[PDB]
Amino acid sequence: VHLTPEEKSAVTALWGKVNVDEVGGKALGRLLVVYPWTQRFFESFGDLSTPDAVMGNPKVKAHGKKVLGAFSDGLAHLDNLKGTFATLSELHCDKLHVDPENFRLLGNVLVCVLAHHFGKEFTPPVQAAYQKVVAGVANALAHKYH
Amino acid sequence: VHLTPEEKSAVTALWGKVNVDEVGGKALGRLLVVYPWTQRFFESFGDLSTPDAVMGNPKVKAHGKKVLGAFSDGLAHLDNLKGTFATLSELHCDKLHVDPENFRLLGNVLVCVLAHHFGKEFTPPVQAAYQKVVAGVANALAHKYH
Amino acid sequence: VLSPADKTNVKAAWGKVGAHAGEYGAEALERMFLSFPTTKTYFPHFDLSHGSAQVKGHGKKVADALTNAVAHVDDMPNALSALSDLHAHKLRVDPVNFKLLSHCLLVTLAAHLPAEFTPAVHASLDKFLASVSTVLTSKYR
Amino acid sequence: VLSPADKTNVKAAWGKVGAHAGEYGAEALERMFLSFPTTKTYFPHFDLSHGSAQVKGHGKKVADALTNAVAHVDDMPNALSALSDLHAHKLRVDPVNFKLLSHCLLVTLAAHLPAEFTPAVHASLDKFLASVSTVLTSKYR
Ligand code: HEM
Ligand code: HEM
Ligand code: HEM
Ligand code: HEM
Repeated sequence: VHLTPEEKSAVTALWGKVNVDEVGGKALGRLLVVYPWTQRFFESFGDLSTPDAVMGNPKVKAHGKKVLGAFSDGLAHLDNLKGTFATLSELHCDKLHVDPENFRLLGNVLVCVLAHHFGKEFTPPVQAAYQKVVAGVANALAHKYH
Repeated sequence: VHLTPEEKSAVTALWGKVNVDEVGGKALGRLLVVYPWTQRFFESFGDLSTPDAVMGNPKVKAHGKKVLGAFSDGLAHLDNLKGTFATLSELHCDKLHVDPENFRLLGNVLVCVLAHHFGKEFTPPVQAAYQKVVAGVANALAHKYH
Repeated sequence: VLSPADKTNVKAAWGKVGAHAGEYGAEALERMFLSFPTTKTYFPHFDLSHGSAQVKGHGKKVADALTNAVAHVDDMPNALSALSDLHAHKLRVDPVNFKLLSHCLLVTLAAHLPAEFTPAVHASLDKFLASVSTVLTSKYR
Repeated sequence: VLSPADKTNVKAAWGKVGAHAGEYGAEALERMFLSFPTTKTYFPHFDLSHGSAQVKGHGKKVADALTNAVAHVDDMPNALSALSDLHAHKLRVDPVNFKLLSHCLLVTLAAHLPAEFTPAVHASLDKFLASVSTVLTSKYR
């Protein structure tokens, strides 16, 4: 993924302000609420019966931190997204059999969460840069399908 | 795309019975009829106002023959689809900006047309083989978006 | 959204299916399980071998549900609410799988009813199955 | 298919747009044009510059169309038929573009209505925009 240097600076500046302990949870949580069928891959996580239950689920929050960390790993090596996500791709694709369109959906939910949290600061150009990043991450996680 | 010797044999036997001057036009015409927005990419082709107009449109038929020729080329190079289709990928993705979901739709319309022409001969196992082929072609065409 | 002609096309086409509805339903599932192996993960308790009596019996259920949908094409949400409860609330089926089964049904129909599978009818059946899919994958009560 | 709660959710949230229709609509369009440049090709010769008065006026039309959709949420095809004529019949807009604009509208609402954009409301708005999208990209005359 190629971001202009101004785009990379804008992306990393905002990311440095993202709460490492909550944002991943809010994005994963919203994926489960907005695209309910994704709840199927997390049966062992417990209570996902209502939006509130999903958002407050300790396992959703803990797992969300791991998802966010992967995004951060992606941002630190934009020129090696496929290698960075290789093990993860095999896990989701060949093992968990998560359909690929769902990767794009999580990336977009993450963008919505960033907009919701940062308000006006999540400007259109900033969003444009993040879209390049989440598309790259989704394509890298789908790699074992291309 | 890896096919078993049994799969390659069945795929090849079926393809040999394909009328190369017509099947491609039928598949392209059905794409334009079943998913109407695809007509936007062919506004220079003339009358695409009704299903009969689309199916009998000489330009649709002629172009469909080229599309079919590309699928035939793919069948002969299943181990190197990304290379074989590099030029076509640049045309469809970079120049024409065709969304990649449309490549998947055309491949499935081609499969429906094979079913339509061959009836009982287009068995479930033969369809399974063809789905791997058309998925491979769609993926190679979409390579510039990966 | 189906047009009035789409509904007419669907009723005329599905009407021709008639007594084979069960057989075609079974064939569409078999085509789906063989062509798209991940779809099999929704039926771990099923004998999915060719000719499986379970697949044959399930094919009839799917087929009869489509007949019901056709009969209630103007009011599918109400008519298919129990199926939506099952597919969306309980089984949580990923919508991609509905596009795969829909495609397999079209293939089955093209393979058995060539005269009837005209381009206009193909277009109408695709939209109809997409609408059925949306109802079955939506939680609306 | 929208649930009664989805409808209550959409009406409440979209009802806050009010006098901000043009502003929010313009922002969603600008987000789409910048994030997904290929969409600009549907608007050749439009002044698509930052702060463009043409985009602001267009944003108002899009937002007002959604207000119309909300006021006829249980019978949308009949309320949006002229927009279907325009996007499906005339412009032949590829459905992917509606997914891009819908996402940009959600991003815009999430940036402006923090209290309203709860996970449940987010889910309802996504479904609502997906339904509006299906109506506008379908030919049902
Ligand atoms: C596209 C963005 C995504 C990223 C960056 C991501 C990242 C991760 C990471 C880092 C793990 C932990 C792996 C480990 O334990 O070593 C994981 C696990 C998992 N992911 Fe994802 N993921 C993504 C999307 C998805 C989607 C869309 C789904 C399903 C709808 C999904 C389902 C799962 C499941 C089921 C697990 C295993 C949870 C368990 O341990 O039980 N992921 N993911
Ligand atoms: C997925 C399988 C497809 C294959 C194998 C294929 C193949 C081809 C080939 C061989 C050409 C001629 C290129 C040349 O002469 O340089 C072509 C042209 C073209 N294709 Fe495709 N194509 C596919 C899908 C699509 C789709 C889905 C669309 C859009 C909905 C599309 C739109 C076009 C257009 C607009 C042209 C140029 C036509 C002209 O001369 O005006 N193609 N394609
Ligand atoms: C055209 C679309 C579909 C229709 C009309 C349909 C219809 C039905 C019907 C009528 C039943 C039986 C319900 C009952 O006896 O209570 C059923 C069950 C089921 N369906 Fe579907 N279905 C469709 C698509 C799908 C898809 C795409 C999947 C997943 C790949 C799926 C997975 C299942 C499962 C797992 C069951 C339960 C089977 C059992 O354990 O007995 N269905 N469906
Ligand atoms: C939420 C979905 C959308 C809504 C509610 C919507 C609504 C509208 C409305 C109300 C108009 C003006 C009608 C008139 O003045 O008679 C319009 C025009 C137009 N829309 Fe959309 N639209 C949507 C999505 C899209 C998308 C996704 C595209 C393409 C990316 C698009 C492209 C256009 C174009 C090209 C025009 C005509 C502009 C002109 O040349 O005057 N629309 N839309």
